[PDB]
Amino acid sequence: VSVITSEMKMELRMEGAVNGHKFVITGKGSGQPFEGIQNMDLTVIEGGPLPFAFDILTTVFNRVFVKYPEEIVDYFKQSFPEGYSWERSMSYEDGGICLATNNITMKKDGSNCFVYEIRFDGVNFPANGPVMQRKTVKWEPSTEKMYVRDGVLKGDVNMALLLQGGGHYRCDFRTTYKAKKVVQLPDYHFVDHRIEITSHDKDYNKVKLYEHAKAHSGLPRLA
Amino acid sequence: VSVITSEMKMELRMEGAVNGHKFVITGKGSGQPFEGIQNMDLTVIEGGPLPFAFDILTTVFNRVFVKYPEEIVDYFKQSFPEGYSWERSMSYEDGGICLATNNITMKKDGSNCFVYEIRFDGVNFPANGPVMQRKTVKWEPSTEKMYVRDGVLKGDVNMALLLQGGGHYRCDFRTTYKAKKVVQLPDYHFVDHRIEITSHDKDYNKVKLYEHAKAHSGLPRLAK
Ligand SMILES: [Mg+2]
Ligand SMILES: [Mg+2]
Ligand code: NA
Ligand code: NA
Repeated sequence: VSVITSEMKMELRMEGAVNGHKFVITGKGSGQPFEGIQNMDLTVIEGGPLPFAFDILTTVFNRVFVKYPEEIVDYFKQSFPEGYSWERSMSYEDGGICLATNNITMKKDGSNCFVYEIRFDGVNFPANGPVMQRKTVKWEPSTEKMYVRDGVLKGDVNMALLLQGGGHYRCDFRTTYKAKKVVQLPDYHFVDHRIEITSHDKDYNKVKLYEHAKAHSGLPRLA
Repeated sequence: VSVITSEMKMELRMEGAVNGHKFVITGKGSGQPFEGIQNMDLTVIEGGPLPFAFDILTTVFNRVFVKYPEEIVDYFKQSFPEGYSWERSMSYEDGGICLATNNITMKKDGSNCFVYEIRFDGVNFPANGPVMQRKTVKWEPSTEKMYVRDGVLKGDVNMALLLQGGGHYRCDFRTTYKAKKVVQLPDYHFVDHRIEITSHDKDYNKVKLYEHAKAHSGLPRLAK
């Protein structure tokens, strides 16, 4: 049985470092779990102005916000109220790499609100690279491949940051999702994503985010 | 000019998390920079008993402790007293991966003491893997390849953890060393290493570490 409802909020706190630069970011928002859409506002409270592209952080700021077809098992909506946590490695093509974790829980006061505890760490970003030089434009939409591995769920996705001077900067995501309780495991499937920074101030101390995501079973064999 | 001396101590604090498990470790020791040997004692002050193999942390607990021949430029001994920092990605063959940073400075009192500020983070280690199951024996000795890249120094090394059930568990290190001041840059070279946990209690809350390292320019082209 799922305790998820049509309108739910989320509050989060991210603590991290990129190339040794520490920072803390908090955020709050709301989303529609069954429609796979969500929005939130982020605030850099420590470490601002960030010397790296804010885009490397956006996919860290919850797969519960995915419209899952009735025929596909929803690993995430089943996990609450206890929740789940996830770990992820984000390997960029120029050697830069980031690791992140998010422990997601649900308030039991009936406020239909998620709480995220996030850690983000990145190293080896070249000084003249698009991340440290903040030359990224956005993440392109993507299709994450979901598959079970040793009782837990893995999600792999080929990501790409569109660059200001044109062209793309690739990053490979390897995420492991871990439900805090026993839930039904899904068969191999996909989750299409489209994340966007809808608004931000000059130094990205204030950022508005939006994401639309929908799960599916791939292209039908019949045209 | 180098301010490095024969006998120097080091104090450190490591804060980190592995698969979401937080921990804090402090340590203190002493070493001989010119001889490339050092020893230290570590204490887990938070997060114990660690649920993962302590070995994944040992190479994070200073390339100043390397015997450098006179012919090879020593990027590290040149950097002090200001010091240097390093960043590293440690990619294991089963998908597990750790990132670490170490900011190294020298005491402000002439006590010949280094101070390390360390952050360690690892994720994606399989529950049944040698790290989470603590089936590692030790790191095998290694040879790190040092090369300059965009004004800073890179060090890449093929590492391997000997496992209890025999066989090895490979990890590829990618380190970037950044001097806090302008120093002379070295030509491509190598640093041989041999790190070992010389003593530890049952749950590794207390650990004694030793490392011997020496730089060189590779095998001579002429045999004999
Ligand atoms: Mg922008
Ligand atoms: Mg042992
Ligand atoms: Na399914
Ligand atoms: Na040299």
